[PDB]
Amino acid sequence: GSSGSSGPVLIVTPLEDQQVFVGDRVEMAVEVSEEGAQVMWMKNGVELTREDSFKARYRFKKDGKRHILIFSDVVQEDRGRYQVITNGGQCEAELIVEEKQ
Repeated sequence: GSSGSSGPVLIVTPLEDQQVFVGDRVEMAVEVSEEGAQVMWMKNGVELTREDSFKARYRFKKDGKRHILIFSDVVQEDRGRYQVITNGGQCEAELIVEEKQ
């Protein structure tokens, strides 16, 4: 925006390997160093655009310096590598999705 305040956005608390089962509640939260951060999520090398995506079922939640990614429904196909990238820092995680009994 206008000339006011700029700077890199370092990831205080990045993502971490999560072990869940198909059909559960997954919440990928991340702590940043700036509230209004333009953090971008990437899966298997795909920029998770923030536009009309009827296909997807996940919801975006911005709580200031924290970005959560709820997954109403998760499946084995959802298991990948969520690489978080920002204008200051980046990270990666491994979502382990296993089948139910």
